[PDB]
Amino acid sequence: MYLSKVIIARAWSRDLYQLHQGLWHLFPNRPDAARDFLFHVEKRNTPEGCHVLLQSAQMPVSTAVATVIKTKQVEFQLQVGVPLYFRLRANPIKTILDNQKRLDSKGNIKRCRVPLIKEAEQIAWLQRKLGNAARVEDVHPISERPQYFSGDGKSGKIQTVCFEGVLTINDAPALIDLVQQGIGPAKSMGCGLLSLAPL
Amino acid sequence: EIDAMALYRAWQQLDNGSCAQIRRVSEPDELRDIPAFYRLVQPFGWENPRHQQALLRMVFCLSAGKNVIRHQDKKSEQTTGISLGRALANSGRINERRIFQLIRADRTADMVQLRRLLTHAEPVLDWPLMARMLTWWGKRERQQLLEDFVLTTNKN
Amino acid sequence: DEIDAMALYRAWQQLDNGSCAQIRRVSEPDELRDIPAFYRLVQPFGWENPRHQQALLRMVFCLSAGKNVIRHQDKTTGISLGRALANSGRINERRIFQLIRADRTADMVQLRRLLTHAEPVLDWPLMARMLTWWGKRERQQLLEDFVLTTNKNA
Amino acid sequence: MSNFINIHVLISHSPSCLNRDDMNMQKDAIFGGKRRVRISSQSLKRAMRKSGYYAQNIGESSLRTIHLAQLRDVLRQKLGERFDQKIIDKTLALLSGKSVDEAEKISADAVTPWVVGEIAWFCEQVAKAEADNLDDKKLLKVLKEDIAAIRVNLQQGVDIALSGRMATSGMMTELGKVDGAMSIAHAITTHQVDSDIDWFTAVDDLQELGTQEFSSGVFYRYANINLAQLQENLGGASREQALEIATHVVHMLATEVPGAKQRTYAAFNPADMVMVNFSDMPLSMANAFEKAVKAKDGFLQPSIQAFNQYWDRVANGYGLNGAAAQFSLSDVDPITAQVKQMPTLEQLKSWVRNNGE
Amino acid sequence: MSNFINIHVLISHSPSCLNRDDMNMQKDAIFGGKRRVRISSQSLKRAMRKSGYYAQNIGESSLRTIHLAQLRDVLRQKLGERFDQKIIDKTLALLSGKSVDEAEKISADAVTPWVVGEIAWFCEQVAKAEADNLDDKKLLKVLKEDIAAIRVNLQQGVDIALSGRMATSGMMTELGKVDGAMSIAHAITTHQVDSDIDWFTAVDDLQESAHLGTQEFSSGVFYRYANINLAQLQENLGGASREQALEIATHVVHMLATEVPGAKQRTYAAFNPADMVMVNFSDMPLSMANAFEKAVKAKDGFLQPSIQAFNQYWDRVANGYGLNGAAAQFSLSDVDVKQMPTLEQLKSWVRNNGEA
Repeated sequence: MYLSKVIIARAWSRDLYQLHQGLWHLFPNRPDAARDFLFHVEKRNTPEGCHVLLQSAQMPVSTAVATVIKTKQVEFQLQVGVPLYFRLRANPIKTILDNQKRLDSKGNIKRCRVPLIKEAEQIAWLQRKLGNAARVEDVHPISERPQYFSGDGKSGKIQTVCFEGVLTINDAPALIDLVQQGIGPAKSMGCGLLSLAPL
Repeated sequence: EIDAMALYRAWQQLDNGSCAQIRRVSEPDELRDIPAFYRLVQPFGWENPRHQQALLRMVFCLSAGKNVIRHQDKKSEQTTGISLGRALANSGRINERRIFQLIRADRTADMVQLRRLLTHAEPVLDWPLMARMLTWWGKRERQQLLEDFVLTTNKN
Repeated sequence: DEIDAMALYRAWQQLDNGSCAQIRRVSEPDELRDIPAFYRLVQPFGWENPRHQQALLRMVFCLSAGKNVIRHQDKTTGISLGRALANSGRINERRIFQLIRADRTADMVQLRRLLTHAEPVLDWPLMARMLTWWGKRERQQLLEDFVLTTNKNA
Repeated sequence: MSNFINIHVLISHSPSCLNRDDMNMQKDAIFGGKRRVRISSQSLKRAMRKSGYYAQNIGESSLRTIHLAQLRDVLRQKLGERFDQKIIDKTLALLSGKSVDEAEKISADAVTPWVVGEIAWFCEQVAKAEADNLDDKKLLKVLKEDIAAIRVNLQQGVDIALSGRMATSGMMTELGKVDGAMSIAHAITTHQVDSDIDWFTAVDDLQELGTQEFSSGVFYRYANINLAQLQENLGGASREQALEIATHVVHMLATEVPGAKQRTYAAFNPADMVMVNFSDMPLSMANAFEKAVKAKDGFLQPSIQAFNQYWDRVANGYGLNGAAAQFSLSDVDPITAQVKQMPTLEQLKSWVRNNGE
Repeated sequence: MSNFINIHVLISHSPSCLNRDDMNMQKDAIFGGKRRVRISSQSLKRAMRKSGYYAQNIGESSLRTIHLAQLRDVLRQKLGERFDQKIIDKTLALLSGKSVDEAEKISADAVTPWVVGEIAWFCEQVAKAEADNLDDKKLLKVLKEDIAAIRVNLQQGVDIALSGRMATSGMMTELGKVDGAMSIAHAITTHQVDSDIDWFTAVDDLQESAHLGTQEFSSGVFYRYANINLAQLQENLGGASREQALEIATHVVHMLATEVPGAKQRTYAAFNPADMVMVNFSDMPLSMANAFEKAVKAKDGFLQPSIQAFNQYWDRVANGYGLNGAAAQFSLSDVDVKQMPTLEQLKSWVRNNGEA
């Protein structure tokens, strides 16, 4: 597992799709299939590009558009019952089936993921996702701008929520699994990266 | 091969979300980044590049607000519709030196200034005229804008 | 049939130092289009009729040399620009060769620089008509007048 | 030191759903080089106007609107038993000022704060038209000589007397021009709110200072009431009354939160911190938090301490004369100054009611 | 070192908008290649003139207008019991070079600061002009001798003695020309500022959507600079004593240290006091603006490193160009020049010409 800080040129950073496709070229294997990586956008505006915190299973190699600043080999050593700081940009949703009777490819009724617009439901979603791995001691749900994107031929939305707070570890391997694999949908759109720190 | 007034109408009928996405933009080049723009402007000119710049300008002006630019048809006695210059002059909130600076601006900058004027003016004008001037936006069009403003104030 | 009056000249004489300062500070007639005081000055005559616009640009541009650069003198026919520049004695005929060979905006520039250096006396309506057309025969006639007067006063 | 009353409030509560943009994110502001959660002045003010405490202790809130068409129905409804409808139409149309033609759609430049009282008063005065009739311009001339009588009517619409209004296309442009009397600042956190954590470095410290609170936030609210200007705005009125209203304002600023949800420490005490200070010139203690208040135990205690120290330095440094009273109750930390300590918020309010006696 | 007294003020402001332009944008200025929030010197000066402290300690503020039709009525009311009205009428026309004919609207060339005292004085002189009666040219030729006698009256309007006035028409063009004596800079922030945008709405109580508006606002550590030429101030007041001038100087220090423009203070209320005030005497004026040419960066706020940078640059300039003049500094934060614990002691230190 490798943790890095990467910057992407503005000309290759208009949509989250462009961020994904641009970050992709740091690991040349086809088809891996991958992503074996997660990332979190901290600064969105140029120059030089957009700053990103990239967790991966390989060592990134800088390209023309994607520039690595620092790289780290890291082993998460988590102890039980220890208070920690956490940050997680996530996509809290509810899969429901459409009030409009739109049709998918199979001729059945289409489903839609909808944002949870109430704090209680978001926090409930969070502690639910964590489960027996950890218990949320304190949480700040930061409301973000709705993100839009393009490609391949579809224009869609990703409403994100940025959780920042304190938690306590109950089970370490489960939490390591949560960090490594990611939490929630839109993992390719810069969600699911759980960042931890000591207080 | 010409852009219709329908765009304006479309801009009027579009939902608040996309309008919010479009309104908060600094430069016309930054307008390219957002998808709602492509969805709005798709019927009229893409992918024929001849209109693209113009469209970028037009929508940008429209990006001032949903009801900033108030459209008024030309009277049968008027023969020609109220022009952008005449509009900004009639508003009474605009000082001529900023239109001077508008005529002295270059590329993206001018649009930046122009939008800023519209929001402060809440002008009434014939939209096809403004669209026509924005399509080319040559030196003569700028100078004509200034003509209309200064002449309108001096004559009335 | 629409003619630009001599009133313009008078107006130029009576205009304030501020606007005249704004006007004199100009390189080309298009930059004269750029400034508002010009539009305020030239409206009555007027600017809103495109048949007159070029002529007005030239006339005002020439007057922009200064408030008392072009000195109007009543007349059979009044002193012409060629005769004026010749009578001044400060102008070299080569620069007028240049003037006749110049193209578009350049010639007007060259013309203005001459006036400032000449301080000529002439009948303003004549210069106004010549600036109204400014064809090949106006150029040619200008050079003719200059050369003939200079030859006649040497 | 008097005529200006300063209200300093430290109130801790949720930093999440208070005041937002049009793009679904909490309002913020940069102070001391760090980003802080913000609640706009208008948000606090409206939160006060439509509060229950306002309705019980101050009176009816003003009705701010732009639709005169919807307005005429309400006016005729509530005060039709008192006056004639055509008359109401006349005084309305004059007062705004566009003709009311039953067109069911009249919008005029607004939003403008309308109180039913003054409108009824103009209904009383327009009776002079039933006299001669006197020319409206003349009536304007007469009414302009005595605007204070109009100002007396704003006792039923205090919020206008506090925040003020402006007119542009109405006769009231000369009659309803009200400024003051309360100046209110935007509420900003005394501390940085987003975690200042270099996670990239943090992963190294995983094997192994003050704790940070996330669901709570210490906001600093400032307010200032010009007592004389309030007296003028309410029509010639007793100082004591202006201080009473001032106390109500102190309480509201001390307790109220947008969305009407309570403080994080609301269950124990009525307020987290409130200091009131009489002065000749307005003074804000925002610069007590220019240096970002880092977490010690919580954010409240060090915020209070910082406030205390800055108040010491400002008080001694410039002028330490004015009447002041503090409600902290925080653990064992003193303001080395000439300030009266109050055990309860009600004692503080009472202390203000008596002009700092 | 004397004659020039330099006033330096570091004052931090909470989120506000103390100065706008014609398009409601926050006034700014590029310094050191980076954007700074700017407060106009004219704005500070007016904020001083119309302040209560000015009324209490200095007195009458000059009234500036072009409307001579209104000024006619005003002068007629304030000087009616003292002089004949035809005399006032003639005097105003002599000073302005305009009308007298009871017109509904008499407008002048530009906004000129008027003081009732000077006009009263000129009425007292034109009373003597009624004797012969000497022509206006002869009277003006007579008044050409004693300019200082006209300047003595200017103590009823100090704002003119501080900021000066320019006369274009009338007899003021040869008598009312006042220079000096206070040079004040535009207040700029010591650091780079990216202005925040307040997205507000106007809630219609009679309806459930809405269109939004924007208001530019920002917080920041401003550096105000002022400078008083004592000799010029004495000349503007008719050769007044130095001791009398230094008091006005102290009042200027206090006002520059405490006064804040009332722009958007009803909605933002940036009523903050100055965190630092330094005063130094010098034979040559000197601004410490280049202390912040290299825009300060926030360590624990902008205030602390602003103070530090200011002190450092002052040391550099002082050692570099000699500068052995009286200097005193007053700060709220006690941290690393003579130190003054309070502002009153600083003002008293100025009153005694920087000595002790």
